[PDB]
Amino acid sequence: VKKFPEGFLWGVATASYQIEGSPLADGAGMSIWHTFSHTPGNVKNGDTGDVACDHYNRWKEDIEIIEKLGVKAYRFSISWPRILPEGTGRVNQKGLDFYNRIIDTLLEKGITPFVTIYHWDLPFALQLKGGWANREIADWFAEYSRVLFENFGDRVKNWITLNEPWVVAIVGHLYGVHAPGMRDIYVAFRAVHNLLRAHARAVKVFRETVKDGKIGIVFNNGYFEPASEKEEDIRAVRFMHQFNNYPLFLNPIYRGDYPELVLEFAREYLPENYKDDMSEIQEKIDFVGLNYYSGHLVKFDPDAPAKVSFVERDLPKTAMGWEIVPEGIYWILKKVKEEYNPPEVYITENGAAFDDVVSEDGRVHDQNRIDYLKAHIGQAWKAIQEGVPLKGYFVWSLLDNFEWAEGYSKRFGIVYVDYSTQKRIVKDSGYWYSNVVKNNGLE
Ligand SMILES: N=[N+]=NCCCCNC(=O)[C@@H]1[C@H]2[C@H](O)[C@@H](O)[C@H](O)[C@@H](CO)[C@@H]12
Ligand SMILES: [Cl-]
Ligand SMILES: [Cl-]
Repeated sequence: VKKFPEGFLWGVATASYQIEGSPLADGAGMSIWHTFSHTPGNVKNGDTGDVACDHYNRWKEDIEIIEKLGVKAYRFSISWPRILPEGTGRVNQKGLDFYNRIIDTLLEKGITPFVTIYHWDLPFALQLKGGWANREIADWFAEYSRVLFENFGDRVKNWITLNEPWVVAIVGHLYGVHAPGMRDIYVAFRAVHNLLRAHARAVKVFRETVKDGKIGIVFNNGYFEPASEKEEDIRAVRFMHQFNNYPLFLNPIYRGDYPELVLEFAREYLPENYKDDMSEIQEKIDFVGLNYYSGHLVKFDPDAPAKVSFVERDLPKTAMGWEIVPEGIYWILKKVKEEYNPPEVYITENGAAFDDVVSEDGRVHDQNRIDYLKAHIGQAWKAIQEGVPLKGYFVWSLLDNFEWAEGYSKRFGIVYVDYSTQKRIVKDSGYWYSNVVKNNGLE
């Protein structure tokens, strides 16, 4: 038996573009994901978020799935261009009406909402003016954040500013694989900096607008291990963890500068007087959300950019090709405790894509996702026993959804979605997870 502490929060998560559909309904502006996904070559099979799971219409059913399973929290995101179609200015009252209903229904069913302000659907109008690359995004971001705090902050007490600013900056502006689809390292390191400026302004504004709330920020994390015991590979790891994981952002938030290795690689790519913004950046946060999926073996390589390369291993992998290493989640949780000692941590997303099929019985037998989930939950349990202040754990995702540049070829849900019909079927992992929730852990 591995029983979690009293009042531990068991959650599921989603993001707005991945599940809602109806991106230009009821007054909404275009986002950078509507434009990107409508560009040929960007997304496998030419999928887009145009219909998705049609949550825009099916929300009440989907809430009803959460309640029926007895899951107690629900992290979802808010689409900025549904709220402000031009990014700033006139409010789209029908965008508010969409989220108010959701939120009211969660509250009447006893489900604690956790709201992500930004999970990648930047308004297109703001992209035309530089998007994340423009220092003025901090002000666009605060204006937008305040509309949300003012309209929902009476009922929503648990807030996340950014989902995975590493991904927004680096995948969106250096690799060019996510919206806005750009490949320029100098812009990329501007976006990193500006996401920090933006976060910190929203938290400021949070303190002036919400009573009795908590506000945090979410980071992607991988478990980097070294390829040999060479000090060069052990240093490859130190760089990967500083660059790709939470420190890239927590060194500034808790220390007042970028991490050391990061600065060795990149000082030239960051704005001139970047350090002048650091004081404002240390606006006090209430928690750290960690997202965790996979592990990577890493070596020093001088040919490679940033002098590091990945090394394939023969471990089980998911449909994404992600090596499954459940002790990574224990390690990231001990390390964030040891490094920056935040007063509260959540696991804001953990889960896995496998090629789910429906059987002749009309069920989805996904023991592969149960195995994955059990091993990670057991590992998180162990981190709590060792003193990590882990307050909750959210499964990515409630529903099969639009998996970014992968389209609908990758199914991460605990609820199967037939896209022909929009039928929801609860997977075996959904039923399992429901009993984890009931028993407050593993049995
Ligand atoms: N090198 N490197 N890092 C690249 C991998 C970073 C992890 N982030 C993501 O892929 C997105 C994040 C998002 O919250 C969610 O909307 C996505 O559905 C999941 C993907 O299943 C994860
Ligand atoms: Cl528009
Ligand atoms: Cl600028």
